[PDB]
Amino acid sequence: GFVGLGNVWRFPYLCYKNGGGAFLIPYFIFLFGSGLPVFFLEVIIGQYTSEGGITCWEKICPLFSGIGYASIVIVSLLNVYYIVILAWATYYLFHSFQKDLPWAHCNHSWNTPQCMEDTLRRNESANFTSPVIEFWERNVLSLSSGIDNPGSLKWDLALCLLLVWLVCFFCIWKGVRSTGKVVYFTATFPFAMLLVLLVRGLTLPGAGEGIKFYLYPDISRLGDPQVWIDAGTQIFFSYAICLGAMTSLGSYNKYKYNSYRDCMLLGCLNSGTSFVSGFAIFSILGFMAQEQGVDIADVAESGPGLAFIAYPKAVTMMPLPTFWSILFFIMLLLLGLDSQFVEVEGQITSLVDLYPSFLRKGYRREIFIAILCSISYLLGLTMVTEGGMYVFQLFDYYAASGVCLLWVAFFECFVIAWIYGVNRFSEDIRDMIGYRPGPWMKYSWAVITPALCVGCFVFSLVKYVPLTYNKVYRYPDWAIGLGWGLALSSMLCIPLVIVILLCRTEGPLRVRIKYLITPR
Amino acid sequence: ENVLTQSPAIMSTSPGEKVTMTCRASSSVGSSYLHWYQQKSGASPKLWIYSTSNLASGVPARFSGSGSGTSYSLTISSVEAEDAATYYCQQFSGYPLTFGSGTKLEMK
Amino acid sequence: EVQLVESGGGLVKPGGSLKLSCAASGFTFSSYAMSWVRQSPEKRLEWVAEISSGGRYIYYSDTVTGRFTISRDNARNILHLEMSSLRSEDTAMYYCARGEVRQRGFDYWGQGTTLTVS
Ligand SMILES: [Cl-]
Repeated sequence: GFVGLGNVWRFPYLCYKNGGGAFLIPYFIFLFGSGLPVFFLEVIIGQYTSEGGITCWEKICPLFSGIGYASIVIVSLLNVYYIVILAWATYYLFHSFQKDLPWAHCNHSWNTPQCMEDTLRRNESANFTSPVIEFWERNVLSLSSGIDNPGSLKWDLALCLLLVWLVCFFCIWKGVRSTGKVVYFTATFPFAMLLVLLVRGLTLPGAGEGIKFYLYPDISRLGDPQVWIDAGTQIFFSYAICLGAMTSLGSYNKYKYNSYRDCMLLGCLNSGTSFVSGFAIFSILGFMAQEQGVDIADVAESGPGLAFIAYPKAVTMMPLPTFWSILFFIMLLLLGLDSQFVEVEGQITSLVDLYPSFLRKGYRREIFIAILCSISYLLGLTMVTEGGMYVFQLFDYYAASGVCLLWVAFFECFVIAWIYGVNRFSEDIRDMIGYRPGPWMKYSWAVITPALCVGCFVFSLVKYVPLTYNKVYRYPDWAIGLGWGLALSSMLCIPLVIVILLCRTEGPLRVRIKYLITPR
Repeated sequence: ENVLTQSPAIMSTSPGEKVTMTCRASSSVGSSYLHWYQQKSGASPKLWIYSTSNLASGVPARFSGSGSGTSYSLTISSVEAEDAATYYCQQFSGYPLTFGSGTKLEMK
Repeated sequence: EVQLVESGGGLVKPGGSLKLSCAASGFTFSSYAMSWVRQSPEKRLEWVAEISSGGRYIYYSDTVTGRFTISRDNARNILHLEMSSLRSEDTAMYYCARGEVRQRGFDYWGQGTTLTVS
């Protein structure tokens, strides 16, 4: 069973930002036409070549070996912003150790005079701010006027980010991760905590209106190209980390045992965990909309702080809220820290496979972990400042889960389906597993996933809406250009590798292409 | 090789009697990869039970299979005169694919 | 109806060679892996050689690893088995078997060709 800060954090706010009900139709369309086949595809590439990352494509069409470098750039940017998520979770954890939680009431220093408590909001009869949103935007974020105003580096959040990078650095190497009975604890503790939030959320007054927001689709919103890419790349986001889950928690361990059915087990458990966490979150948001005087779609942040608003707000409606706040943010830290151990281990493994003996493995290699974590911390300092949410939402929308994931998935499916061969790949699959994949996987890699990714990419490129944080901020064109630069640094790995592999190999164009598309 | 020592070939059982036959493997078979074949007198073998429990097409429900790991069993609920043949158990996981020995069901 | 017909079996000298030909029809031959299973006159079944769906994954048993070669012609839907150095403990009844899914075994077999070494 796989779970991370995908299901728990990302899917609720991407669903809430895109109207709730209208998000689930592209979510399940991508889940059953793209996401499970692409997840099985990358798992078969991982099990096929007995190496890691970039050099997994020397046996699958070495012309397109830039998919490995695209995965390198995607996981690097993902590590930076996913660890600043963990910095926010740590900051909420250290603010959870007093008796009465700081987001429960608004009489503190960071609160505006316009606030009053959410319990006393329907007795006013309306431009009154909730205390959870005020705490989130003014003590955790200390949200500035825009990305043009980064303000000052929050030393609280920067030391929380340094603490969680020291936890990562002291566990990636010079240490060991969870192996034995602690695995059995950390496999069911996030599910138990999510079950506690779900049972709490459904019993809140007004959860039914939130579930009606969550499940009933708004069909006019399906014509928004933001919804389709948000859903499909939430699938590709939650499964690229699930790709690293199998690869980093055991390579070729599932060798004869059904890496088809293993992949559908973890994929369906991951998507079901997303769906359960969405039920919990939107039950809380329906409760908050009934409790306040505002709409369900306006009650909280249409942006990444939804899990830091709805889940702490539900924690404040528990018996002993300090207990549930401490354990919920410990759960967030365990989930994202295990996923960060997974992704940083994958990044180190793939870079020391990029240079097997070239200057990395022959030296100490302890210092390479420190340098990678150091520049990843310094890049994480750009989005943990006072304008840190704007840089963070840029990184989340663009750097590792935007059209870049559609680009990588379409290019993997196109290469394996056409330039490598569905039948050749199926023969390899039968060699490792024992049976060729069915017409679902075959026609998904051939037709369905390239058509879905190309259609969503072209559909947003013809019906473009800019990235907006919390429906009210409009990013400046330099910030949109920076986000597209992160996406293209993930995306332009493939064509630049195509060009340099054409120019390094001597011969005519047909001979170069023929040499580079035949596997080695 | 994964030598599958099977039950002794000469078994003689009256019709209508519940019978069983074992298939011990030297290595460990993954229990979705061990199959049973029925080869009649002077005829070709045919797939009879696959993945140690499932029934092949044209095989009556009176046949059943059980076991996992090392010990695998084929069970007939009641023997009729069309069940007089030799049964081979066969792992098909490890790349030196080995069949079992004979288990020839003769009448009385 | 899936049918598998084997041919090219007969008496050969020891240390010689002979080419079998499993001709199959009624199904697509490029999508299913194929194996050769031999049966001794003592009536024990031994798997000889499995070729994959495209011929890129070819396996042999430990008895005939270095002297038996199995080939497939996808275009003519025929499965071959080139032999070499046929020793005395190789006289058998050679069957062609459609083994593609590893969890469903050799679901369709064919007739036999009596390879006789004397
Ligand atoms: Cl998800």
